[PDB]
Amino acid sequence: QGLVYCAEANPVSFNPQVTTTGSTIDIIANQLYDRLISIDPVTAEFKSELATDWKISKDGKSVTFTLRKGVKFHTTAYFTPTREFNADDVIFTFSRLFDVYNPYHFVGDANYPYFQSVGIDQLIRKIVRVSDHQVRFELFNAESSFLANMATDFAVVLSKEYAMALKANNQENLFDQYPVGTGPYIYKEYRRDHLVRFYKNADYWKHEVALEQLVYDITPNGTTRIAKILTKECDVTAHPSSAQLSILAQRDDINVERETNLNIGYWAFNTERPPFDNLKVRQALVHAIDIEKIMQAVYYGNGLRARSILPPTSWAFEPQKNMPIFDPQLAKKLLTEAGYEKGFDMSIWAMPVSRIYNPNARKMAELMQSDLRKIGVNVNIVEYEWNTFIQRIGEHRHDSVLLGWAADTPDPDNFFSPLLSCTATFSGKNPANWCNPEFDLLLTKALDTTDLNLRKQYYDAAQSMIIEQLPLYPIAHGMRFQASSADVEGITLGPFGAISLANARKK
Repeated sequence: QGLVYCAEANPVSFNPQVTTTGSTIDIIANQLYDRLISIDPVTAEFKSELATDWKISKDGKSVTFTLRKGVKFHTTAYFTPTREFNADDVIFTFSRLFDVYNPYHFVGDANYPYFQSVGIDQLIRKIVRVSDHQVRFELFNAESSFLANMATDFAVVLSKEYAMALKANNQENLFDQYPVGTGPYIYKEYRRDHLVRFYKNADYWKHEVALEQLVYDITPNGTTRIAKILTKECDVTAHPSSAQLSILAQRDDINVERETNLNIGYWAFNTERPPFDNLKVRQALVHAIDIEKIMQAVYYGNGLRARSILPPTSWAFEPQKNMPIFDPQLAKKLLTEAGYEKGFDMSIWAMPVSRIYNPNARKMAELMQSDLRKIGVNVNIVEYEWNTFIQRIGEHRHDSVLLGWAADTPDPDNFFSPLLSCTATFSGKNPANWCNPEFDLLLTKALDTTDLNLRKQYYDAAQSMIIEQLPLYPIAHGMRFQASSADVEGITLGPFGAISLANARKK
């Protein structure tokens, strides 16, 4: 039998390297590929995947991975391996990111957003081929977040043989669209905006794959995904719409999982755009927002009010004594003295699809529209297709935007470096358009040591600065929901990272 997964958006690629969008990763990462290592969701220990062992040198500048033997790349319609996975694949996959000499470095858009955001460039010097199944990464500096970053869904292992084959034909452009991985499922078919079809990898190293067929039904409209699970057109529904959770909860033949998760939903300001470059203005706007009405109207009481950018389950979490309080008269008192008495107009960009950190950006933007009108700020709401939306936010076309982050790892740097750093900004991934080298220095020092007490000192200072400067305003942390037919089991959500159907089965 097969499984049909109702997906909230079209995948932007079949290579996880080129995106930080969860919608795409949820489709491709755990299904077609494996990483070197992963992070246990419960102990947070690193777990062997395609790497069997890993070692960090005394100085933190050399990391040796021992690699699994006997791992086969996919046989697909367009590729058949002549050898198994080895060190050459690791060196190719990862040198593609930092080595301008890698023939694939500039393929596609030449963007590797997660990696550029956390500064691969100033990190990886080379990867030595110590043997057929062992490599050693040489870093320019120690970074205590390094393995965490190597365990993200973006850090999958690719096929060098496939890549070198396509190159021979000058068909490099095909590499990222027609994927070859080592994962539990293999690429079969893709109808743009309509569907993706995968089939079971009979030669999968890790386990005997249960499902024969996996189809993703690309259905951006939230209520339609609900409708499709009800009619059993879909077996699993991504990001179920809050308004319909109660409907699903009553159905005997449907399960809805509800898990805690490291995420943040925020209101980001384009800090390079007047009047939003003015801290007093940013402060004025935040005080106008009825956060407690959002906690109910939007989050349906399922969310946790934000006390810092970090969710309270982050080990570095520290509640900020200076979080703004909802006070509309104070907001007015601040705009004038900014000194926007007649106030001004602004846009709030709102996500078109439900995310863990924000199940209804539209509803949230409408609530804020009402709130701000009252101090005299005239909000217009902007919304586009999810992937288009991300792109135009990366081009900083907005005044402000409702966005957030679903953590890829339980390493706190993951809430900072990929979001608010200068490198993040230069990669078009910082919704606040905020380059603050002073802030970044805190991040670097936190990465200069593995001592957790020291890291948290810097992370403490970082959380405080974000509240002081308000490049963005932490709003809430959501619960991670997923609906599925009671016929399904083995599906993994987790407190971080992308969805996995690696162990899914029916009946």
